[PDB]
Amino acid sequence: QIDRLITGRLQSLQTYVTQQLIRAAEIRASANLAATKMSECVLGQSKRVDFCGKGYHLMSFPQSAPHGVVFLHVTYVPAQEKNFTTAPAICHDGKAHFP
Amino acid sequence: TKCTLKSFTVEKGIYQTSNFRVQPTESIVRFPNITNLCPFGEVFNATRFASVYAWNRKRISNCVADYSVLYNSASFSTFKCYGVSPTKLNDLCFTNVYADSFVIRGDEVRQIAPGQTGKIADYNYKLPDDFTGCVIAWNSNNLDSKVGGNYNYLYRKPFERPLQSYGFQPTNGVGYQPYRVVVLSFATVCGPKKSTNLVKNKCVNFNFNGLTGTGVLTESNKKFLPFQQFGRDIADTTDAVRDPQTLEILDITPCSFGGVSVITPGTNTSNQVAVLYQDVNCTEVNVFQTRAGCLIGAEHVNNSYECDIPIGAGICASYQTSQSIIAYTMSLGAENSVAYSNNSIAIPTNFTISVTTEILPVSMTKTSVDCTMYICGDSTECSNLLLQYGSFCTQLNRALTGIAVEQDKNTQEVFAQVKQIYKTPP
Amino acid sequence: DSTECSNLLLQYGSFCTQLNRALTGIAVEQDKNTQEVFAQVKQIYKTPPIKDFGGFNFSQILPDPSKSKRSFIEDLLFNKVTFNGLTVLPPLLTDEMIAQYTSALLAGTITSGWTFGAGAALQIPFAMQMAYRFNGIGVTQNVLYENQKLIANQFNSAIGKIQDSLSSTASALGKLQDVVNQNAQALNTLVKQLSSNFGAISSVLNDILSRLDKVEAEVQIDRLITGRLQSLQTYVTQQLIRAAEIRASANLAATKMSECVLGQSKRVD
Amino acid sequence: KFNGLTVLPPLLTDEMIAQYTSALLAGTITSGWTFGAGA
Amino acid sequence: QIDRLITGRLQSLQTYVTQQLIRAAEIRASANLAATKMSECVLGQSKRVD
Amino acid sequence: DSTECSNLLLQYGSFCTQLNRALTGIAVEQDKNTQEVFAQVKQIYKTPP
Amino acid sequence: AYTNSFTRGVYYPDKVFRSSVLHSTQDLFLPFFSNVTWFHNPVLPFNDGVYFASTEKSNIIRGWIFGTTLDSKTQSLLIVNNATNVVIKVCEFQFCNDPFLGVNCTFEYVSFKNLREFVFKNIDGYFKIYSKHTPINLVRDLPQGFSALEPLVDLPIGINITRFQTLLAAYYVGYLQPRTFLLKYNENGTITDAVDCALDPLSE
Ligand SMILES: *[C@@H]1O[C@H](CO)[C@@H](O)[C@H](O)[C@H]1NC(C)=O
Ligand SMILES: *[C@@H]1O[C@H](CO)[C@@H](O)[C@H](O)[C@H]1NC(C)=O
Ligand SMILES: *[C@@H]1O[C@H](CO)[C@@H](O)[C@H](O)[C@H]1NC(C)=O
Ligand SMILES: *[C@@H]1O[C@H](CO)[C@@H](O)[C@H](O)[C@H]1NC(C)=O
Ligand SMILES: *[C@@H]1O[C@H](CO)[C@@H](O)[C@H](O)[C@H]1NC(C)=O
Repeated sequence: QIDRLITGRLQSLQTYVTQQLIRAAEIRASANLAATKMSECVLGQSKRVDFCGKGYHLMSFPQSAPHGVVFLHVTYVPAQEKNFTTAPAICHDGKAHFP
Repeated sequence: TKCTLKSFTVEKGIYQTSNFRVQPTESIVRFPNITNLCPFGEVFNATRFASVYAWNRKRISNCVADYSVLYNSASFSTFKCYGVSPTKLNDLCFTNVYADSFVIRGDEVRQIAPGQTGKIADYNYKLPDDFTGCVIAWNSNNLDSKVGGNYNYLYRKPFERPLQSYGFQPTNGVGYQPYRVVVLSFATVCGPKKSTNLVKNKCVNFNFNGLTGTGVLTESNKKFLPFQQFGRDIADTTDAVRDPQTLEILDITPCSFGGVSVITPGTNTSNQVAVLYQDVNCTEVNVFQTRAGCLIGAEHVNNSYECDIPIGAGICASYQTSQSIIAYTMSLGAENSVAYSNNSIAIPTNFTISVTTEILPVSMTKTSVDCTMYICGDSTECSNLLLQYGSFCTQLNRALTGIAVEQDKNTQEVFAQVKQIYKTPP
Repeated sequence: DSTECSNLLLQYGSFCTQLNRALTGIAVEQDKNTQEVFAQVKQIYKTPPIKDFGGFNFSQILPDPSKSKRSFIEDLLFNKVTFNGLTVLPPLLTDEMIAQYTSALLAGTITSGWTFGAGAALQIPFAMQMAYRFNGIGVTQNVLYENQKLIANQFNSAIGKIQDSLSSTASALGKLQDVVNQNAQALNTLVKQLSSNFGAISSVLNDILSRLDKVEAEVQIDRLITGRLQSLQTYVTQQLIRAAEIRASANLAATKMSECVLGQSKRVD
Repeated sequence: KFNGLTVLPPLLTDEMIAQYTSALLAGTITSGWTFGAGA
Repeated sequence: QIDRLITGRLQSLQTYVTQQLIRAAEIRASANLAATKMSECVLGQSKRVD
Repeated sequence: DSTECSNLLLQYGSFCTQLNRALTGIAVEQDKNTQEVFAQVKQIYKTPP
Repeated sequence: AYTNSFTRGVYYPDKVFRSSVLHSTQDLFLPFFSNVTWFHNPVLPFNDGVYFASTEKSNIIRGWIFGTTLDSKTQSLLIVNNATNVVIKVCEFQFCNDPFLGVNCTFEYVSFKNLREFVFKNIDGYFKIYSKHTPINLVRDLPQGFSALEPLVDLPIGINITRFQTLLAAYYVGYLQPRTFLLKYNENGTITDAVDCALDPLSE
């Protein structure tokens, strides 16, 4: 009888530890990502588009949270616009000028 | 759904709760056209028998045991069974099928008992000391015996003659009068496998020969070779069969089944729900058909909205305006024709700062399990048995400790990138 | 659907329910992965009727109403990749919705540069979007304009070579084809394992129940339950590991969408 | 809950995490990116 | 008797192969990171702080 | 390498083949990891003397 | 004398239809390119079961006997083609030691221009017979090609077999072995090619 309970409880606990190894690898992927967000967007200013929130990145502030982290990504977002006529270059004394 | 989640409150979502599974509507049995029956009339309609001092014994093998005909033969002068019964023996089978017969007086019921006794039994017509099967007798004194009698008597092992034959006559009393004794006993010979009519396009229970199952039998175009009986799919599951009574090939398609999933707004907001029968065709079950299955109790809405509760294949559901559950094709976002041309640019005159929150997990709950206490708490008896499995509890507790130390590493990897605890200015 | 087996499986408790929960997590992960890659654009931008992109020719990669709406190259790609209680489930986004996002992303990328990630899409002529991408690699933009048709001819020609590279061999799509084959191989392995005996008298469940009286059949069926259940735990463990491997690829593809389509990543290689 | 299952505390307390997020934040405000790249 | 040893050894070997699959994902995550460092940090100059 | 044991191990079916296949998957992937990391270069460059 | 068996002697392993599929089984088969003994008769061993074939046009090769003694002492198979069809008996035949057709008992039954091919195997108490027929060009040996043998009869007779012999113009004998095979079933449910997995490293 006890061989059945041991084999069952042990197969059940191996299932739990297998779940937790795979879940821990998912949380490590998220912790390495969070570490990277912190190095690039708190300690720096990232040029990686949409890596630190939508908009062009300015800075970010970390805040702690239970079992995790929150970033407040401060981003410049352009917000009103005008249509204009444009040209890639302009002539002057036969020479082409570029911006 | 409440019982599925073991909770009275249910959050907004879609939940699998049961299997829809069409039940067999009736049961089908099919075997070859019944043929090569046992010629039991070679004993049970014989004109006479050899005397009990020389009683006959024979095989009864390589033929189908038509015992249902002898079971209806209530006009038999006598009948009995001991190793079986006549209600089951017409469906039973014999491993080495056999029969016996003799001419004897009506007192020979004493010769039918295992380790038989009396003059015919002591002569040769006796039953085995550990006998089996069934016994019969036929009315010889009615017409097989003339008024002068016949050699249907004997006096002192099965069918072994220390013995001699004698006369008996139809003018005698019922125990002295002659009768035609018969026996049958225990592959060699099996009773007839009865068949039903065949039924198509319904979910049905079936057996073909010994190939049992349940399925939707449909006529099919496939070309079996004449010796082939069953088809299989690529994964070796049976896909078709040959019928044993006409040369038809039937696809055994499955009986319809799928997950029942319940769409609900949160129970804090409503107690109305809508049910998705996964990959069912609605005729089999408001009602709405989708590529994901049959959706019941959701109103189909022809407009499109952002996806509230996801159903699948572009369908989503929500609770909306008197309110009810609706289902709709999801919006991907509003359309926008960007006003491109070879000489036009849009430059922004103004901006907004935005402060986009982003949220990330960094650690699990650090956990450890004493596998000796979990598997065997307080029991020395169980703890000793756990040691027969060797390294497993050591390996489990090691693996969890690996995760546990990794959580502190994760937390330091994120926050501890800074060498000094900078105070603010005042 | 054998009741005699089904009662014995209840004695193993929550194993079935946590296997179904584990697989249901993997099902949600696929809709989530597909959302995070493609749904990076809030509005379905749509292609202009005029096509005067300074000489560049996207006609192979833009939509086609005669093709579902998939582009010519998306039709090549869709051609070259190719009941025992198991069920497949549909994606949340059908291929006709994925095609609307890859159209929106592409029509944003063509008409408006990186700007449609940073905010509203701002139109800019394509010959100017390339100047402000040459400056992004330290080539002075006059090196575009003095070579505009030469650069266009190389781009259009290279797009033509991708049609040939994909039309001639499926070997470039080997990753996608392998991902499909691995799943089919896991499912075939899981189905074939129903035929294995696991030390029981037969692998046909009704055959056991025909040969034997209940207390003998119980032990024989308990072996089949143990074997099939261990085969399920194996399959689900393997699919969880495989799902993490695909999710890592989905996070990378989502990052290539964000940096590499919606921008100009300076990350070498 | 007594069945050999145990939850273990984190090495850093939440107050120590709040000192690191304070340090990171006070660095970020007073000194920009410079506190990552050395002094 | 041998079926107990097969049951035990097979479950033990499945534990080992399950563990090695998870470990190979940890190593492949490190190899993809290492290849990314070689592409961005050796073959080029990276502005990605730390 | 017992025949009397292997005849029982066959009754467990595909487990042994998918273990050999899983470990062969690990094995090939190491040669890939090493070529992903180091084989980023089309030619074997050499310094001046 | 001996000749090469080539890819011949494959037979339908079970009464099952399968289509467009590369099914595989371990069963008693004649190994690919095995030595088949050539003959133009002595009592032969039966071993793991027999492949037998004859290049024939006179139909003078006419019957087979099987058993342990294959004569007098015990119930022994007698199989004859009698110009109606196959005829079968299993009596304890104390008959003539080398019969020719004119130029106790427990069971009984009734059913060069060519190569006619056969397989005889004994499993669990069933006796199995298979066959195939073809026209031919080659006279000294089996023609190099592929064509699977089909079941004829399937007899529950339970008799022991360790020897066989043939009754009275050229024929071939080989022995089955517990080989594993890969079998190519086509769209129409016929075996059309095979691999003897044990043959060479490419076959594995
Ligand atoms: C730019 O001009 C076009 C008409 O030429 C118009 O459709 C588009 O909406 C305008 N955009 C803005 C931002 O005004
Ligand atoms: C089965 O489903 C299809 C759509 O997938 C539908 O057209 C058809 O009418 C349904 N069949 C029946 C018998 O209801
Ligand atoms: C820019 O936007 C702000 C509101 O965000 C507005 O008060 C300000 O006047 C705008 N500037 C111009 C030049 O329009
Ligand atoms: C674009 O290229 C395709 C072939 O690649 C051709 O059919 C089409 O005419 C071209 N259009 C322009 C504007 O170059
Ligand atoms: C073949 O055998 C049967 C009995 O088994 C017999 O009736 C028939 O006449 C025989 N054939 C010839 C051509 O004699």
